[PDB]
Amino acid sequence: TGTGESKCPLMVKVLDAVRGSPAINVAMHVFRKAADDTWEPFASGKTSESGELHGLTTEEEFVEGIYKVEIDTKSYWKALGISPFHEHAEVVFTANDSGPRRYTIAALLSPYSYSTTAVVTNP
Amino acid sequence: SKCPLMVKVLDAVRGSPAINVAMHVFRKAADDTWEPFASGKTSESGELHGLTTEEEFVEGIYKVEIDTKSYWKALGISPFHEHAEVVFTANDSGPRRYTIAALLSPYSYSTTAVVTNP
Amino acid sequence: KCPLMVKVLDAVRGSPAINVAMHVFRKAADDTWEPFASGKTSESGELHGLTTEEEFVEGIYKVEIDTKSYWKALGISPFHEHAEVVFTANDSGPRRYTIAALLSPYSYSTTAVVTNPK
Amino acid sequence: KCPLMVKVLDAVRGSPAINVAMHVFRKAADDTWEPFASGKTSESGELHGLTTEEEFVEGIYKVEIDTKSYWKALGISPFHEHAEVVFTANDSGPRRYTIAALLSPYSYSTTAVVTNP
Amino acid sequence: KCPLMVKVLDAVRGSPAINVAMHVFRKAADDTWEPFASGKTSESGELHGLTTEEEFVEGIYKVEIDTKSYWKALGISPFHEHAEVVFTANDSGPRRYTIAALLSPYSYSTTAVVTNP
Amino acid sequence: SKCPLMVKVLDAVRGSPAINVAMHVFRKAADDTWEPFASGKTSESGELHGLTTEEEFVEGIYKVEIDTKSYWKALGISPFHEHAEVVFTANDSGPRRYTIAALLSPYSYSTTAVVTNP
Amino acid sequence: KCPLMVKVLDAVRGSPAINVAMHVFRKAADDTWEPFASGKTSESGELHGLTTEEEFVEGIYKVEIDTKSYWKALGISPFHEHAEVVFTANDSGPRRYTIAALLSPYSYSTTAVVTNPK
Amino acid sequence: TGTGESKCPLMVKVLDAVRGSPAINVAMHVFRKAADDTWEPFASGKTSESGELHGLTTEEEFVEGIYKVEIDTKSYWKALGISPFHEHAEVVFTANDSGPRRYTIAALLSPYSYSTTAVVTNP
Repeated sequence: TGTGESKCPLMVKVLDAVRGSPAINVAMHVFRKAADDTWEPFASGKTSESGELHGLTTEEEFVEGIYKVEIDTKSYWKALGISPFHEHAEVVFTANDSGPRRYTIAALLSPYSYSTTAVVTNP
Repeated sequence: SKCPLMVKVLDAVRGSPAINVAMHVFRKAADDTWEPFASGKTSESGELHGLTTEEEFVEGIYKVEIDTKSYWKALGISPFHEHAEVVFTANDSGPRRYTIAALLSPYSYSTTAVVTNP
Repeated sequence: KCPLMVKVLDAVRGSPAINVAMHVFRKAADDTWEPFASGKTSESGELHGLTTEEEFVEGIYKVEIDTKSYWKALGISPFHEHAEVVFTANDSGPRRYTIAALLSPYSYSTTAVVTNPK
Repeated sequence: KCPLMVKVLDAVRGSPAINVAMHVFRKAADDTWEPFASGKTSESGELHGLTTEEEFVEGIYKVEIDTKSYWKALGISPFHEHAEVVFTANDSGPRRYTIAALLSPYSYSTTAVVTNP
Repeated sequence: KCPLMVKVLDAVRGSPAINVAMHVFRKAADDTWEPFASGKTSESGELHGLTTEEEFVEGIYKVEIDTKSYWKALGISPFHEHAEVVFTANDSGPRRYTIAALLSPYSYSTTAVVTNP
Repeated sequence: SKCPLMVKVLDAVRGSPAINVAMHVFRKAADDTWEPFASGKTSESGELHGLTTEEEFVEGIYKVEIDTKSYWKALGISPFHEHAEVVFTANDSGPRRYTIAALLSPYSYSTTAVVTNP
Repeated sequence: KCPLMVKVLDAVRGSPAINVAMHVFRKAADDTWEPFASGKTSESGELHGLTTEEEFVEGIYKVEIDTKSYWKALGISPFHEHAEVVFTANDSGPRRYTIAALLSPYSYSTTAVVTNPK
Repeated sequence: TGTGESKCPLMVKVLDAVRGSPAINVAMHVFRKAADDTWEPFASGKTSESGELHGLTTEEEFVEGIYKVEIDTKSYWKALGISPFHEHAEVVFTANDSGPRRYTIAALLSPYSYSTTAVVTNP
């Protein structure tokens, strides 16, 4: 724990609906809406063997703000030889607000359909 | 026909309707068993129109079974689910129009409903 | 013919998401998002023909659905700021795209049906 | 090793669905549904320790999720009577199954994640 | 000074009842309900500035609260069609009336606080 | 009698059932007019049994007008409300048992409904 | 004769509050609370005969309803930890005590129905 | 602003259902649950001319804990010359948790009945 590494107050889990297994090595970039309305690169990384992303931020760097989770669905499908639909699966939301909170972004991937859900815990 | 019940099956892999999918509609009897109500395959549109009439679709518990296994297996894909089952109490508060959407992938399905008040 | 059709549905009430705002944008040469078309969803959650077969050209399109405002108007504070659908249209030639959106306060699903015209 | 796991989520609330009744059924030789297990989802909407690798055998399994009891307690009249997951388990060696169910009053989605131990 | 004030609360969520339509009427000599005020509650679930001590005259008033739409918009099926508050106002001189409402899908409570200016 | 519509009236000031309260039950007509349905006065238990029968109490929008003004003035008290109104849609999804409770105070009142599935 | 009845209701479902635990106590001379009754509500949501006219003596009584576990077991995060009704019973001759509680996650209402015995 | 005095993150509004006016100068005592499950005195203030309570705590002292709000309904009705049912009306809850929040406690009094409500804000 320091300045945005290892704590787990935000986890992204990506699944493959076609294969019925976790979506591994999916590129994704977490952004943060700056006062000048533009997106500041917050976190960068790929999904593990479990199809998850751990310790993206600390309970100190993950402050109140608008976040963009850009999941690279296209490169996942194109690597499997599939011509999909979306350029990327995007998730835009306001974080913590009431107080420090835990977030899980689940994304169910099909080439021509994506399903995104948020699950909130009470820390 | 009056289309008071509509079933639309879609393929989430192809990004097009799921064609020639076997689906059987049933109705729960007094002895808690399933009585054969309807039978039909999905058209070019991936829809099933003319399932039942306005008066034949009486109040009861309906079972819409979509044979997903046969659909995926006839493409060379061994799927997870044997089928997809939609069980719901119909009309209940008088006659209503039902729209059932099914979005399939080998290891996942999603069923939705839209109830119209005529 | 309607080359782009957008349907929005409410998973909570089981009905079309009426009067939802969708702002369509096309990726310009300088990689900026240029306003293409804006509109509200009908009583059927259908955004009937936003564009012509000629206006809707080859390019990366962004369909931004304001779900936050749909939910907030209904007394619900949703998770998402909006729903995004970013795709590449008319790459291989003219095509008929049908975007289906399914909304719940903390979950959304966007599915597509692409077809060869006529 | 936990061969069967069931997760239930609330798409409206954005939280696990708690105390939802799930009843597992194995298919018999005479095409009838024999019971297997019963359970209300944990605070995590999870249902761990349902079966054992020895108890989990070659057959067609049914998973009944009482979505109706869930929505009705919340003051909501849902569309579905329940949600049904019907699948053949361990037809080609023992495997680890995770059944995920995403619920909304008038819509539900079910996905399966299979991994070899 | 604000003569007529309406407050509406959500007993289920524990927060003000926002975007709740209310229409106020006044009984006419011909026993017909004449329009008086019409406004959808704000973030605070409160409704002020509906009248002036001058416009708010003698007669029987009706405060029709559209609780049904409020609950239906949440996907909740309520019991009541609405909530009526029928009362005689300013009979013995002008009075300051606060009309509070507490809503639950199958229950509503309405209380009144009268102040002498 | 069958008791598909019950009305219990309680005194929050006295902690006793509201005895001799006048109540008039109405039913909405096709012309949006309130047609008289039943008219009784609360018992020693503050209740009203024998208002209607399961078959007579058909689907529709019902109005239960509770004469609180008569009740509080008979005690010397100056009440706020002219009455306590209860407007609801009865049956719809088959015959249902209804129990309308009313807690009375000079300047407050609360209605609660207990719907049972027979 | 039933000298103590506890009726618990659900203002969200409009049904009796099923399987609510309530513990009754009687304040001792040292102001400590002695156990009197404990039982979870039935399908009726009512809790009759928690005592006899003999056991139920003069004193300050505490009816504690576990509203938190009721709501959390339904999947709702409520406001209050519990709901406590405290009162002096049979102080001026034995009476018939009826404690009613109406439950909403962030609100509760309690009433008293004191009747002369037999 | 100090150690639980002037900020406004907790109010107690008490109404009279008999008179139809705010229940004026009613006794009410706020407590906080200690580690040994004992009730420690926190605030003792009577309802104003508006039947409200202000000057109870700061955002500083009002910390994650269980709070007991005891309304003396018995003394209010007896002062009026009525023999009420309830010994008191008690509100027991957990405050802040996620983040520091504003809590309004509404109370409606009748000699043999009481209705209590909670209104929680965004901070």
